[PDB]
Amino acid sequence: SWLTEEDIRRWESGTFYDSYRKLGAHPDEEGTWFCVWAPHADAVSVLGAFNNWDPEAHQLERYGAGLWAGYVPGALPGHAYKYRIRHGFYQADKTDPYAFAMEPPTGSPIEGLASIITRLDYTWHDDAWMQRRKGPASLYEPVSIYEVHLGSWRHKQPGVSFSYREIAEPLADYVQDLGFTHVELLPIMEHPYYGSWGYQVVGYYAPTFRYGTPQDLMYLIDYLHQRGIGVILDWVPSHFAADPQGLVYFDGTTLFEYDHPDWGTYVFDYNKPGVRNFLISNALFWLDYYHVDGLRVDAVASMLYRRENLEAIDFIKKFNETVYLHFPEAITIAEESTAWPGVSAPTYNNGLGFLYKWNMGWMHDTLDYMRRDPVHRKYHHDTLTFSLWYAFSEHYILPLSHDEVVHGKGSLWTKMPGDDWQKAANLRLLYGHMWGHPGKKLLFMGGEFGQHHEWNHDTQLEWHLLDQPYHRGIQAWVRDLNHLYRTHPALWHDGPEGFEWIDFNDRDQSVICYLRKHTDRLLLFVLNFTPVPREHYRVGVPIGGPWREVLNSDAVAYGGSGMGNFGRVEAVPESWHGRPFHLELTLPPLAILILEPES
Amino acid sequence: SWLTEEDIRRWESGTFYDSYRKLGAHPDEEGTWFCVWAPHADAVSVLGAFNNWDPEAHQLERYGAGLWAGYVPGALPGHAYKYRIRHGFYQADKTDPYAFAMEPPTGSPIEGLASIITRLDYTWHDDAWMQRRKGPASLYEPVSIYEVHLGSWRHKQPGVSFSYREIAEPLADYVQDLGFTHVELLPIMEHPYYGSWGYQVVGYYAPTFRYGTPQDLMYLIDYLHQRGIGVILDWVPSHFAADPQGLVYFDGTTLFEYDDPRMRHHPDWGTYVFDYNKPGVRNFLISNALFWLDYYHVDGLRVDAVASMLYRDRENLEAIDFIKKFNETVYLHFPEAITIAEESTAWPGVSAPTYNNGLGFLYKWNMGWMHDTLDYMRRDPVHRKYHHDTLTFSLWYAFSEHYILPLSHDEVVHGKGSLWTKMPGDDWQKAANLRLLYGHMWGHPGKKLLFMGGEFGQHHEWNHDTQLEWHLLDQPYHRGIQAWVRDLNHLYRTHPALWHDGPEGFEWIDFNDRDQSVICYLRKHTDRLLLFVLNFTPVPREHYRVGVPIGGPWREVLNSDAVAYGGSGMGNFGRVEAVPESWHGRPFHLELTLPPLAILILEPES
Repeated sequence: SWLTEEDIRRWESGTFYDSYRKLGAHPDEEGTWFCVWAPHADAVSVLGAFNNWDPEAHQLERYGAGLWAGYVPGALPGHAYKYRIRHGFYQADKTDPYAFAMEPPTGSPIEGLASIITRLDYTWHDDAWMQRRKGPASLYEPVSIYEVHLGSWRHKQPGVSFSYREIAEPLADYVQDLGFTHVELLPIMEHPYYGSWGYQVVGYYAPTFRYGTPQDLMYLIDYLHQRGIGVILDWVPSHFAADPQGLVYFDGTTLFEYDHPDWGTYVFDYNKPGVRNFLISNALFWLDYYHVDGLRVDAVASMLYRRENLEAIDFIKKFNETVYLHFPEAITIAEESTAWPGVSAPTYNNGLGFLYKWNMGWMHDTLDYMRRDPVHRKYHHDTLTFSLWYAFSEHYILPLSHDEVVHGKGSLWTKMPGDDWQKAANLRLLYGHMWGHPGKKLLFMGGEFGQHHEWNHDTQLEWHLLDQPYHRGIQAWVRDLNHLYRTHPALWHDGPEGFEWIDFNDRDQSVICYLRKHTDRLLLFVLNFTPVPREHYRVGVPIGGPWREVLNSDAVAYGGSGMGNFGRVEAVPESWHGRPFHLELTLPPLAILILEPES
Repeated sequence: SWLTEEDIRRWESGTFYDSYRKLGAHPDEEGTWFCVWAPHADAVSVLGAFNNWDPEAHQLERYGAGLWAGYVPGALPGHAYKYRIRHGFYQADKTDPYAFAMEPPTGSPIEGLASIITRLDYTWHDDAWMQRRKGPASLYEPVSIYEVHLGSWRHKQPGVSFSYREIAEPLADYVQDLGFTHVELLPIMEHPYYGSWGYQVVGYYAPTFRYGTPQDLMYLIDYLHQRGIGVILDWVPSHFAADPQGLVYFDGTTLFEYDDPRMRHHPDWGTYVFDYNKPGVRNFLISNALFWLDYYHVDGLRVDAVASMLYRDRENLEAIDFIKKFNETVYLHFPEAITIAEESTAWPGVSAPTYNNGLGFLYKWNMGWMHDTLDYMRRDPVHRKYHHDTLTFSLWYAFSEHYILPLSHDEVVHGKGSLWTKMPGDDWQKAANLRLLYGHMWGHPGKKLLFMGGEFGQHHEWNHDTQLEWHLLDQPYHRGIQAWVRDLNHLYRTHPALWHDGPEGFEWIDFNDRDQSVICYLRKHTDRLLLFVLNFTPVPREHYRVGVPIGGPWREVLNSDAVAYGGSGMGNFGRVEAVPESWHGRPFHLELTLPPLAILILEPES
């Protein structure tokens, strides 16, 4: 009896969310237990070195709910194995969907990827971090996400990436100095084509071999946690990879497939309980076995539609419901490119049950506005100001992801208009406004230097640009912005109550003044979107008295001209912007001023 | 650095007797170390699934002494591997000489054999046995060897032998029931040809796959020890198998074989013989001896065809010195192991210590006794008169060496006929004679060896492709013989008069009743004495008087003619009182009745 009768009963229910405990390959010192789901199979057999790859040596026995199981003495960790499933006249060799590790036998993932028997034994030293993780409580705490593709981040030599362990100290070193709150990792699950960035997934339960063993990854997360950094894993429940030995036609017929235009026939059949187990158990698998703090679901709209797909909608709702039940302090983030309501809302209120939504609306408006020249920004003022009508519809994360710096879209730097100074000024201004705008922050690697080139995964980021002034200044600006974020709670509350307008109708001079509030604390943000310094510019404020200049984008330390109020600004009790007191300031070129009352 | 610089120097001296610690394949926690001896190779490469069999993927590095070593990440236990050795213009694939396990990808050993990485972790439960193994002192203890071919003993299904594990409990129960002290196993080292019985060896460090894994063999050896059985392994340092991927011309040259062409051809072994001149060959062999006693706890090693080593036709000093240092290192590192030799010449001091100019074996097969005894009883009782001197003169040679009286598989093959077949008359008399032969062999000085199947007197010559005729245990004549051997071994195990095979342990009572073909002798240790009276004729003898040293009541401890063994039931019946009359130059005498073709063993009464 390998499988409990409760397990088979739970499998038929679609309630087996620990299903990884029994499905796949589970090592024992004498031999490995094998468990695979193949309901439309006449037979299933394990092939490996442990039986001369002979199909009649070890035929699993069929249990309930199309669950096949068998024991193989001498099947050992690190050995490659394979399932042979027979559908009537035809038989085929398949990979394990629940494989915990895979490696290419030829040496090339594109030729062969092979399931390898693995033990996940690892002793964690991240005790302290997880007793204090937040997440749902992070709605009122600073969340600043550094989005990363591990292979592309840094190289030991050209074309050779860092191991999971080797990356740990450099990424943890870099992320801490930057002040970032989390790292979001582009999908780590095993994928054949490196150029996929990981979104075509074959081994949902296996971290990719390219960076090391599964424990190597657990150590990385363990390490980062000790350093106080969170780990978000991009996850792909929307579609699986088109690999013939993969999930496609597993038992000889449709199984994980429907019995989408983006990926037709690679869409998961959320109707089947067996599919639902596989997907949700895997979500928990990462939160359980790898202590992951958050999971990000991409192209959620592709699941919602085909007009709405209710199979998927109930699945998403149950996914979010299940995660927070087993891990009350996890975080789930969604990217949904339609105006689907209540993504970030709880299922009990007819929401999808996510904690966070990428504000892709904001990103489009923001980028479109700053692609424009300051001379012309006059005519597009509403694109800038109107982001706040939709800024509280969900619990949002402001997003500047890899998808924006690929396929000829241009690096964030490349997008900004004018000569190099204005390009650097524009990006420092952009981030300043993004850090001020309500919502958490996500920046994809290389945006912190404002690197010239589009993200090229086949190479390492242009760190050499960190030697030159303009790019080193932007890195300093992001670090300093991140310091302001964590220090001041006025930015922690992305609620409507947190934000108040100071002035939004200066279209001619292309300026924005706004307030970000929590209780006592106020933070005043004044933005000049034209390369013209503004003098005697008055900005209304609630409080009188001494005001300080907390940050100036135009500081020479950032590559700025250096026009500034430099603190020591005294409010004048003359009504401005419908406010009791006013500040008389100097607005630097293409810059953001951040000011708070002196205390 | 895989090899210590001490490691290189010891290999160069031919004094590296732990060489298995470093040569061969040694799994690591993330990969495998490989080390091969190929002095005249220009390049050596490891091939396996762990590198997609690419010869340039993992090219071993040359260390000193012609040893090559290298590490391969991802090479794991259970992987099959291969050495690609390049001899100048030519390249060839070879198996690992130090392979600790071999398996055929084909599934036929002859068609192919492959080196598979193995880890030898095994947890032993034989503490009590090995702390009490008496080894050299066994000369003063009862040693009864049951010689066994594992594949031939019993078949779990027709044409299918028992695994190492499966054989353990059935065999141990059998050997315990019959009272043998040790089992000698025909060579278990990996061999291509099953019909070779194991004497053509390819994998000296690997137990044959036919019955299971190395640990499978370890369970059996462990098991037998827990049951109180000793395990002697047959070992073949005389020659290696004539197998092309094996040790023949390993590095592209003569390597394990003699470099000299004239030396290379030897008449018994043809081209393949071990060059005992080479220190590397000396390492490989002596390390292998210790390897078996070390990792497999074997109690003894028996070397065959020692004459083929000693002579070339004459003396091979290479072989003689190798033989001597083989024995010296064995007893130095494992003082309680046992080494046995069979030599078809009358070479002196086989059983003698090297420091006395002996070869250093503990035991020698008394093949003189075997031929002599077999020659005599092969003949008809009417004629045994004329060959009485063949029987009695056997003891002129019984104390020349420490001897093991051996009847072997080699005797029951090749048209020589079963021991049963060898004996004269109809089945009753044949069974009687076989009881006599075992009767005298247990009486004759020396340890005892009987090959499997002889204990019931099976008809057909031993056929390796089949299992023994156990069905004859249903018929009475053969079930009686098996009972007789059991009783003989019980007498041997319990009576110390039979333990001391020196001339002091034997006294002649009378040998000149040549006419009636009767012999009486004494097996005595200290006060204890056992009287053996043997009638080699089917007529029983009445009122036959036998001299005795001590006078008093004597009891009959064993009667071959007892009905339980398949006999007449004729006997003294015990309560034999020595008659204070002189006979055979002795103070007292026993008046006995001698059953047909029978052996009597008698003890004074206490």
